[PDB]
Amino acid sequence: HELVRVLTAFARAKIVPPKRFLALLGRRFAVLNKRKKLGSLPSYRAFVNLYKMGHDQMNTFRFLADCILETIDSNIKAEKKRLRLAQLQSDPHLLQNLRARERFKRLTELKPSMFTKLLLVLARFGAPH
Amino acid sequence: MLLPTLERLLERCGRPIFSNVEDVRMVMASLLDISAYVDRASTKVIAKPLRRFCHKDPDTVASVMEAVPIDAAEPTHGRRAAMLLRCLPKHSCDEVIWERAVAATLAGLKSRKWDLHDYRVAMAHAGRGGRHAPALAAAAEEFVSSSARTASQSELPALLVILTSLPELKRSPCLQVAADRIVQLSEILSPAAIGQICASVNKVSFRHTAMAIALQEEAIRFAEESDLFSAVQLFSFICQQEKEAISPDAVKCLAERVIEGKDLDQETVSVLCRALRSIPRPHRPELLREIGEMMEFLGGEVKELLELPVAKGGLKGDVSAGDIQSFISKFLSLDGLLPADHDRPGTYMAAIVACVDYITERLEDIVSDENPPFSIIPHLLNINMEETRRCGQAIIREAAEQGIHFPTLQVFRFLLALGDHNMRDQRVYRHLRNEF
Amino acid sequence: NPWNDGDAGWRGAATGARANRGRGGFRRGR
Repeated sequence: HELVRVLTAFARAKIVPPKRFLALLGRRFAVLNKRKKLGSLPSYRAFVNLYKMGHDQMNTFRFLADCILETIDSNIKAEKKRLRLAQLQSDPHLLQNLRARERFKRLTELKPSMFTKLLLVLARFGAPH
Repeated sequence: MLLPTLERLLERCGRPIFSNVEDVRMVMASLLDISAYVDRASTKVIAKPLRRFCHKDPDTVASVMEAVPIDAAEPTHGRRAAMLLRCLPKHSCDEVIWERAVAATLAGLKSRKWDLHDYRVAMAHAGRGGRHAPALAAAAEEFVSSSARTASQSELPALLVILTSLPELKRSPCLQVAADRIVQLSEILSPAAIGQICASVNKVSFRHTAMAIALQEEAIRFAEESDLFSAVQLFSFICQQEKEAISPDAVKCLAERVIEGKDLDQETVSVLCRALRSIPRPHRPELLREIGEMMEFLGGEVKELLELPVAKGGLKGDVSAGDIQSFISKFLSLDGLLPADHDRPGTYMAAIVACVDYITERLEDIVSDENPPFSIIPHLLNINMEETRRCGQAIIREAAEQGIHFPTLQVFRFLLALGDHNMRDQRVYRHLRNEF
Repeated sequence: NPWNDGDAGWRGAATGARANRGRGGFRRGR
């Protein structure tokens, strides 16, 4: 998270460090993620920062997308296992929209617009569907 | 009578005591002028500080050269043209001074008035960069030729060190001429110089069968007279030769000589590993005993180096991934030499356990490098030992832990290894499935 | 496509399918 804050500070400064520096930062992200898992929202912030400062290396984008997706699927699996354990022991339109938005924000830790723009960026970079 | 005072000043000038640029310039100019009137014993005494200064301040070297021009009409000037080439840094030196030194060296070679030792000291460092004037070697192709038929046993290394200075010299027929002259003096041996000859000629892959037969003919003499460095260089050059030239009985004496070398640099260990790897297959069945006995103490030496601290030449704090990967890869390819059913020489598997536990104690940082030694994974897995496959499993698991993206061919090869050795880890399974 | 990152992959691999789509005679030999 300190490295994420460093990248955000550099993005605010509108100054682009060398490419090898950002590659080293991404490799440190990869190494340090085991001891302390990186959140989905900081991963999104780092993804936006790295994309804005012209970091061509696709490996960091792959790693950040993996970090987002692992958290999303872990949360989904957690809710599904809670439901399975429970079953083993055993305007309305506006309200439904609000409940769906709350559920999506709880699962993905991100607003739907930012998730969709992440998907659009991945599509532009040629990732598989 | 100025030798003690000048040597004391040379020792003292290494530290940054003089705080003036002009003082430094004048001291460098005086040293360059006075290096022409000292013996070879004090040569390094001039070279070591100047080189450091040349490493510290390569820019002032241009002004020093302007103050002290090079003249090829005096023998004493040879050291002047020999030290500076060593003094100038290999990669952090400007182009102008290098080109000027190249022109001065070409003029000195055209003069032919200098001393052969001066030619050695000059060219052995002029061949470090070789960035400009590609005709040098071609011009050198004549400089050696005039001395091709006159170099004695103690003068052949002088010409050969020059002959191996440039890549453009890898196709020089003067190497063949030197081989013919070695044939002329085949029986006449110099144990201190034959090692230098072998160390010079190993760079070029050229093979002259008759000369190698001549060198291995008198291995009885080389059992005592030849030193350890000469022994290892001669053994490498001999095994590198063709199958017809290699004498199976003669190469045994060199191997017996190299036994019990005690303190050996890791570079010569790698050289011995390559030497064992470069033995023709038909000769291996008759020399399994030699490979095994070399194996026995090679394992002990590499284990000692792994335990030895980096300061004394070990790998306790080793960080060069590209170096450890090559060292261990050569070590395990040396294991690949032996037959699968053949029982491994004793106390070698102890060195294997030392290698694997050392490579497992540092796992995150090794993979953290820009080019992690993923290519060492097959080398580990080609060995029929539980520990090797376990270490490969651990390496692939760590790689999964970082979630490093893999090329599809590497994914397929890792899956093939997974199927081949029937590993039962799950995190590796999930990551490999995702990557595929 | 940037996601390829200079990796031809299976389309540029050595597989038998890719090696079976040319008629050179294999005379010179790799």
